[PDB]
Amino acid sequence: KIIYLASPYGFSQQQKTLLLPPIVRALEALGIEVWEPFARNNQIDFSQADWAYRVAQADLQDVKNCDGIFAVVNGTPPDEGVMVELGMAIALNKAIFLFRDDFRRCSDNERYPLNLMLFAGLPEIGWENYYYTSVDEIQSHDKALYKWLT
Amino acid sequence: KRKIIYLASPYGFSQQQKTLLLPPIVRALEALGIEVWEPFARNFSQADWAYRVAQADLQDVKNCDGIFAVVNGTPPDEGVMVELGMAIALNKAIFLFRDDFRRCSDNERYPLNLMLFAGLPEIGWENYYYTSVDEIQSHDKALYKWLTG
Amino acid sequence: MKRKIIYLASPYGFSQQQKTLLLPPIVRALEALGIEVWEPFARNNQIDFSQADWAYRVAQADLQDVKNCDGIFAVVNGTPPDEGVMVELGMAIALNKAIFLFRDDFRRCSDNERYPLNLMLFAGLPEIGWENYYYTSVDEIQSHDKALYKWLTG
Amino acid sequence: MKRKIIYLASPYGFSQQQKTLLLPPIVRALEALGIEVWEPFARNNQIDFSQADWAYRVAQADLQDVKNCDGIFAVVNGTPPDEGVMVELGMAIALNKAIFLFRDDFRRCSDNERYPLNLMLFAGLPEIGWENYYYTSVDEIQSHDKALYKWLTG
Ligand SMILES: *[C@H]1O[C@H](CO)[C@@H](O)[C@H]1O
Ligand SMILES: *[C@H]1O[C@H](CO)[C@@H](O)[C@H]1O
Ligand SMILES: *[C@H]1O[C@H](CO)[C@@H](O)[C@H]1O
Ligand SMILES: *[C@H]1O[C@H](CO)[C@@H](O)[C@H]1O
Ligand SMILES: [Zn+2]
Ligand SMILES: [Zn+2]
Ligand SMILES: [Zn+2]
Ligand SMILES: [Zn+2]
Repeated sequence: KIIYLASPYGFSQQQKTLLLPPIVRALEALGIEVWEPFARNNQIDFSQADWAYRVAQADLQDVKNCDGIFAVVNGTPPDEGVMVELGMAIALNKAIFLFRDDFRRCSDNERYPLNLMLFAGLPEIGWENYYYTSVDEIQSHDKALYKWLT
Repeated sequence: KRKIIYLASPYGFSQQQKTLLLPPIVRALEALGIEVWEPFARNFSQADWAYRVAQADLQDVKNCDGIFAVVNGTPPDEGVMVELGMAIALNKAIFLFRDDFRRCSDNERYPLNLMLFAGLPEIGWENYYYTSVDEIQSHDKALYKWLTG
Repeated sequence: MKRKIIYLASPYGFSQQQKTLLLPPIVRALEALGIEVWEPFARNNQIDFSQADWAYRVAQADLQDVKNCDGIFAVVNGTPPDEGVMVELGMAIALNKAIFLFRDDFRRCSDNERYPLNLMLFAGLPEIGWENYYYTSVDEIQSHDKALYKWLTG
Repeated sequence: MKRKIIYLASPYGFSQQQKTLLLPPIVRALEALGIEVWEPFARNNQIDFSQADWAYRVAQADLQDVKNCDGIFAVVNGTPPDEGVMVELGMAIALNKAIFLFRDDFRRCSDNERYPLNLMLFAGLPEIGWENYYYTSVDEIQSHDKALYKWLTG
C-alpha cells in the first residue's frame, strides 16, 4: 500500500531534517510504502527554472499512482501545493488522510477545523477518524489508516 | 451551448470584495459568451450545511468545462487550490488569474508554487495566466482561443 | 486647525483591482469623519514589484508615516493578516498611536477563543471593550458609537 | 561578550511536533552564545487554543517581554511570516531594539527584488549589510562575523 506524503516540510532545512523522518517512520511502521516527494523527486532548493516543470509532473504522477494521500495540513493557511495535491487525490478517488497538529484554526465554517473543501473526499459522519492531530496518533488501531490496511 | 467556467476565488469571504471585485470578473467572462458558475453566488442553520456545500461545489467542478482560478494572495487560497487540483486531475481546462504583484514561489520559472501550473503546458503557460481584468478579453490569450479554436 | 491623521495600512495596493476598487471607498468613509488619510501605496508610490534600488526608500517612507500619524486604521483581512500591515501595526502599538482594526472577512485565523485573530493584534487595545475598535464593515466606520468617532470627537 | 536578552519570536509553539523538535535547537544555539533566551510559548505558557480569560494576559506578557528585551530573534519562516511575530517585530523596530531575522525556508514571499520577504521586515535594518542580521540556517547562528555575535560585544 502506497501513501503519498504531501507536506510543506521540505521547504525549511530544519523541518526537512527533523519533522519528516518521524512521520515517514510512523507510516512505514504500519506497513505502508511511503512516497515523500521532496526526497523522491529531489526538490532540495529554490528550483531552477529548467527543472521546475519536471518536478511538477513527477509529483503529479506520484499522486496519480499512489493509493492514498497523507496530507500535512499545518499552517495558516495549509500549503497551496499540498492543497493542489489534495484536490487531485480527491478527484481521483484516492484514500484521504489529513494531519494537523497546529492548534490554530483557519476555517470558513464552524463544523470543520479547516476550509470545508479539504474534507470533500471524507465521509459526512466519521471524518474525524481520518484526521490525525499528533505524530503518535498515526499508530492508533482505532484510526482510519490502520483499518484501511486491515 | 455556452462553455461553463467555474470561477474559484476567495473574494466571497470579504463583504466588500464579494460586492465589488467579483461582478467585474463575471462580466468580463460573460462578455466572452461563457456560462459562469460562481460558487458564492450559487451558495444554512443545519448541522450538515458545510458538508452539503463541499459536495455541491465538488459537483460543480466535476461538471464545469474549465476553471478560472483567482490565485491572488500570499499564499493562494486553500479552497481554490483544492478546486484547482480537482480540475487538473479531471482534465478540465485551466486558467489562472493573478493581479497581485507579490511573488509567493518555490522556484524561478513560475511566480507561484510550481504545482499550480502542473495542468498547463511546459511552454506557453503564460498564455493561460491573466494578470488583469482588462486582459480577460484578449483574443491572444488561451481563454478566447479555447472558446473558439 | 490641523486634521487628525490616519495611516491606512492594507494589502489592497498589491492587487490592481483591489487597489482601484476597495481602497477609495474606505478612504472616503474615513475622510467623511474629517480625517486626513495617509494611504501608503499612493503616498510613497509602491505601484509594482519594487526595484531593488527603491525598496529601502519605500520602507523608510512607510515607517516615517507610521511615526508621524495620529492613528493607524489597519486592514487585517486575509488568512493570515498581511505581514507588512502587522509590522506597521506593531510599530503603532509601541509608539502609542491610536489603534483601529478593520476585518470584513468572516473566516477565522486565530490562536485563541477570546479574539477572532492572533492575540497580539489586540495587545494595544483595552481588555474590555476592544470590540469598539474592531470594525467589520465599511458601513460601520461611520458609527457615532464606535471608537474611531469617539476618538475624533473626544 | 555580554549576556543580552533575546526575545525569540516564532510560530513554532503552535505545532506539537515543532514546539518539541524545532524550538529547542534554536534556543540551544542562542544559549551557546551566552544569550538569555526569552521564549514566549514556554515562558508565558501558551500551550493550546488559549482560554478566553487568559488570552489578554498572554498578549500583555509577550508585549512586556518585547518591551524589556535587548533584541528580537524573529523566526520568519512561512508564506507569509507569522502575523504575531510580525506584530512583535514591529514593536521591536519602534522600541529601538536590536533586530535579527532568520529563515531557513527557501521559498520567496516578497513584494520587491531586493529582499526575500516583504520589505517592511527589513526596515529596522541598515540599507547596506542587512544580510548580516539574516540567518538562513542554524549552523549560522554560531558565526562570529554575523550580527548577533558582533552585537554581543559591541
Ligand atoms: C508536491 O509538490 C510540491 C512541490 O514538490 C511539494 O510540496 C509536494 O507536496
Ligand atoms: C471552493 O473554494 C471556495 C472558496 O475557497 C469554497 O467554497 C470551496 O468550496
Ligand atoms: C506597509 O503597508 C503595506 C502593507 O503590506 C506595505 O506596502 C507597506 O508599504
Ligand atoms: C507573540 O508570538 C506568537 C507568535 O504568533 C504570538 O502568539 C504571540 O505569543
Ligand atoms: Zn483558511
Ligand atoms: Zn507560496
Ligand atoms: Zn493566524
Ligand atoms: Zn508576503
